[PDB]
Amino acid sequence: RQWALEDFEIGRPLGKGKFGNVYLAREKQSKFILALKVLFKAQLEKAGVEHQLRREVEIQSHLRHPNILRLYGYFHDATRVYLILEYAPLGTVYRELQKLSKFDEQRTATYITELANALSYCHSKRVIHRDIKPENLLLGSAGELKIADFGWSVHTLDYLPPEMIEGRMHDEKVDLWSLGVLCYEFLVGKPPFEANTYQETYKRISRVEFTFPDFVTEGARDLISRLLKHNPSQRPMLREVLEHPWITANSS
Ligand SMILES: CCN(Cc1cc(Nc2nc(C)cn3c(-c4cn[nH]c4)cnc23)sn1)C(C)(C)CO
Repeated sequence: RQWALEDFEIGRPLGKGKFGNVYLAREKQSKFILALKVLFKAQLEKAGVEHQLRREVEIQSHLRHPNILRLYGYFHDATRVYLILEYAPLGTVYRELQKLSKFDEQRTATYITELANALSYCHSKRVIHRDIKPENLLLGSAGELKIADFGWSVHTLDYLPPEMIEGRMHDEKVDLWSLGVLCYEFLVGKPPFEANTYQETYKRISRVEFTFPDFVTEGARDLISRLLKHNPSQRPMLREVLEHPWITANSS
């Protein structure tokens, strides 16, 4: 399908940022409700993101999993690039965190397992996300977690492992670190290496400097400590995470 802007009715902006915005849209003929990511050619060229755009297109159109946000197609005009995406009705895990302050162990272990299954799928197809964070985690109508924004995927520093921040060689174990950061943030309400400056955060990540509040459970402390390892090869496999006692006891 060729696809033009005239085929869609644009609704409210779902999210705003650099490069463009994501809108709720409806295809005119089918009445199909979707998410329309409107990216400006001006900012894409003046940053060299053209490759990352192709990677999001290629990866998300070819990946098919219930915990991964679908990409149905794309189009462009003189000014903009339009990505036709699956719409996630229950919004971002980021927004849910702000509202709830922090999550219980049941919600956390459910989200971590859903993320691990999707990441296991990506990793079997040699796809590494590298940008796993609450803003990129979306919720379906049954409250199921879905990974979006595969732009930074290849085959703030808050969620980045020491390998990436230090500019070293990296692999699938990057997403394992990010999962450990997410697990802590879901339970605490703030990421483990948060600091008021980039220089401070960088320092905390490279040295793996984090502490647990009293309310953090032994099993949760255990899982997080296994994921948050400076050494990439020391981080467990996704199946070891899915087999973790704290995960099997609290997940759904
Ligand atoms: C207006 C009340 N809401 C609905 C809602 C639904 C949203 N859906 C989406 N939000 C954002 C940013 C991005 N989205 C994509 C996407 C990301 N990358 N590529 C595609 C896909 N679906 C969304 S936001 N709020 C509540 C009740 C969930 C709370 O807020």
